[PDB]
Amino acid sequence: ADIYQTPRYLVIGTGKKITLECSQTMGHDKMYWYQQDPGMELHLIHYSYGVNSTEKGDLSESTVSRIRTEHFPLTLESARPSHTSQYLCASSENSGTGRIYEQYFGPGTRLTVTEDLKNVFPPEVAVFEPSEAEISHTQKATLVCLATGFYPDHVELSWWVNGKEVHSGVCTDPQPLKEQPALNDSRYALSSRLRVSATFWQNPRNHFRCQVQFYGLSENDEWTQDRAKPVTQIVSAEAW
Amino acid sequence: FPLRCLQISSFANSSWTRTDGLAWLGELQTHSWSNDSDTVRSLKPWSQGTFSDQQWETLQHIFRVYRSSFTRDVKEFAKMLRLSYPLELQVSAGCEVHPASNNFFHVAFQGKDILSFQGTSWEPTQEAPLWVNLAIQVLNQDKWTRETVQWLLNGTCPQFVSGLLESGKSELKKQVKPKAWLSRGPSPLLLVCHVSGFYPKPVWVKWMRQQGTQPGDILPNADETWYLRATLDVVAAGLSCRVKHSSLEGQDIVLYW
Amino acid sequence: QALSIQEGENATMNCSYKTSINNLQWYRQNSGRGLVHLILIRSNEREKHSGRLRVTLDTSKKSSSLLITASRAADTASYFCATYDRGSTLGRLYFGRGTQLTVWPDIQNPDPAVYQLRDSKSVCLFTDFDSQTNVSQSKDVYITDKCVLDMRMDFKSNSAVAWSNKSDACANAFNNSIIPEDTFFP
Amino acid sequence: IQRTPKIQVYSRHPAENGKSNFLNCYVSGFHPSDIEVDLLKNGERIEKVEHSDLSFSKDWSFYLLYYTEFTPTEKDEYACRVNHVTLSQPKIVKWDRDM
Ligand SMILES: CCCCCCCCCCCCCCCCCCCCCCCCCC(=O)N[C@@H](CO[C@H]1O[C@H](CO)[C@H](O)[C@H](O)[C@H]1O)[C@H](O)[C@H](O)CCCCCCCCCCCCCC
Repeated sequence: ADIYQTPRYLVIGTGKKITLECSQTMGHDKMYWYQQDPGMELHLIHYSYGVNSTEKGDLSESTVSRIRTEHFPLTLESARPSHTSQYLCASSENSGTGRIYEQYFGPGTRLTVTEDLKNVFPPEVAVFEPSEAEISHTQKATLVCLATGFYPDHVELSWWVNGKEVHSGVCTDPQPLKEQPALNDSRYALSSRLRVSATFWQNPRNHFRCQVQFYGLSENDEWTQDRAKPVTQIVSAEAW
Repeated sequence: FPLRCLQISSFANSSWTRTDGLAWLGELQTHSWSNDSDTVRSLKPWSQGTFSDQQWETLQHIFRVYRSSFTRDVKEFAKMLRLSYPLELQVSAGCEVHPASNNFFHVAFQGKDILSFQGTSWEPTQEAPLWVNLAIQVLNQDKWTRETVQWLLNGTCPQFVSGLLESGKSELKKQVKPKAWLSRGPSPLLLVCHVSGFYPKPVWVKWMRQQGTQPGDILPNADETWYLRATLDVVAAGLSCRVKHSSLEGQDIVLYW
Repeated sequence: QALSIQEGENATMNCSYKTSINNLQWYRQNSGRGLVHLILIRSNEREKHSGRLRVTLDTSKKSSSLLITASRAADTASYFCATYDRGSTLGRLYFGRGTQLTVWPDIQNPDPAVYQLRDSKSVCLFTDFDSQTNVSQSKDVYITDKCVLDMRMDFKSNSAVAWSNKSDACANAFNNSIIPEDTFFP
Repeated sequence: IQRTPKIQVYSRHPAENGKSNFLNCYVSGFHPSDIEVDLLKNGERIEKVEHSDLSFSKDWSFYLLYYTEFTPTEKDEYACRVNHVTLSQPKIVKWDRDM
């Protein structure tokens, strides 16, 4: 291994030029690009037999280049909302080295194309203290974190107790919710939960923090709205 | 009576392609394979030989997948190699049985031999571009296809050919008497002996005082008989044309000028 | 597609193709990641094993099944079946839709309850129900579906939160779904 | 394009005015396969003309038979017109009954 893709996430304006990076250090002559709708069917849009090989697949407005074995960059001439999806990069082993049938994939790029960058909002993060009625009813305490009003739904949430990220007792929503299923570019909400001993919560010394990594604009993007540029950032809420 | 299975794959470009084929048992065409048809068409009542329907359909399925797969693989070689269109490929495969049967599988590119199936794998023919040498490495990966071809030539073919030899034994030994007629050609006065309608193909035609006759090519007729022309260049009487054919039970055709 | 089972249970997924194939393979995907090859079965094979998964191939009916024994939270993912139509590098890998598999906690001592909590610096919590309980999306009201635990453990429980900036009662927030009859209300 | 087509014209039966017959045009030894063949009557192409399945010899060169039923007469003249990449002009070979 392995194969690498950047960026993991990206939100861009309609009609911009995008270049998705894919590298591979396995020495595979054969590489592929896929377009995927979340949990949906994969569509080969490009493939390559090696250096100088750039072939179109059974599927859109985009090109690739293969100047070197290691790199297989994808370019989106223009961006329409239709280009909202996941972009997976893959490769297959050379004949004589290993089995040629399987394909090795990268982390992929989650791309959102919006009609207007003014729809990009960072998440608001709120943490709700464990209920008293639960502490005496189950002798346990569940904290609930709420990340709301963000867009795009490019978010990574985690819990932090006294400086350390905790996993056990953590239960996060699979996917961010749509604030309003109606609006095309609605904002999203994601909830998480950290449960602990009813005695660990009462401990006024223990510090809890819900962290939400957000992916949005970069310094390269233009911004003229009367509000903080919704750039990539971490938004946190916490309790003692 | 060898079995010759012929294939003609024409690739105008990346979007237009045709594959057509036919089968010859000796001089007779037993099968026609139209790119406009799912299945191979049998021309004779005995075209199926001794093979059962389930057997014949098995072969039928193999040709479907093979036609589809063949043409897509060509297109991928065109990209990978990479070759300029138009492309034209010809395949000659089959066998002939003996009292040890022999088999063959040759492919031509642009009318020239590039490779043949030899033993258990693909090999380049003497006159082959370096790229053909590369296309072989890819083909030789496909072990299954490599076994199917091996089984089709060494097993399936000799059996199917033995089935045809007996199933259509009477029409293969059939005899058809040719009719003959004389004519005066364009003066160099050159005498022309016409002989058409004979089957099988082997025939003898000469102008009798034996003379320095110039026999033409044995051309085919639409009904599977043959046509032949024998011309003699002489100065402008006792000259005769003689025709010896198997259908003529010792009764040579003789026409005097 | 979607399949939901409980930890320890066995999971079986179906796949079917149309054309001739050299081999068939299963993949799995997770949120924010790429596909991972799981297992490969050739056309001349009928069954293959590896760890806790087993693949079966019926070339006649042209279909395959993927069995996962002793389902575990780690198995939660999207599973894809893909066919390969060549014995060489000129082959085409064809992917199917892919089914979402989620392995829920086996909760032996269920205790459904709806607790409320204020916003430090106004949230209802429905938890401690068994994994066979499904929560439904609300009507400008906000209800989340049963959450997924993460592998990396100790505390295991089901929960679904509801919230609203309006002062107008957790005892009526989850009534929208099919909650346990003896669900506790403090 | 490398091999020009050979062209031969003949009847199925001996030419008899007013008597039905088959006109044949055998085109062989050519390559590539793409070729245009017309049977002419007094310079004008004949319609319902049939031909055999395209085939080739051991040397990979192609050959084909075009044929159509015709009723020869004293006046009418028949010929075969062949068009192939290997030739700048379509070649026409007359049917010489006395040939
Ligand atoms: C000889 C037996 C005669 C029996 C009686 C016949 C009577 C009827 C005669 C009909 C007259 C017309 C016949 C047509 C002309 C002759 C054709 C005979 C050749 C038949 C070959 C059959 C090969 C079978 C293997 C095949 O189809 N491979 C397929 C699919 O295979 C795939 O699927 C399989 C399962 O479906 C396996 O999974 C496999 O691993 C996978 O790769 C695979 O695609 C192979 O490449 C076969 C295609 C090309 C084969 C010949 C290549 C020649 C070289 C080309 C070079 C091109 C260079 C660039 C311009």
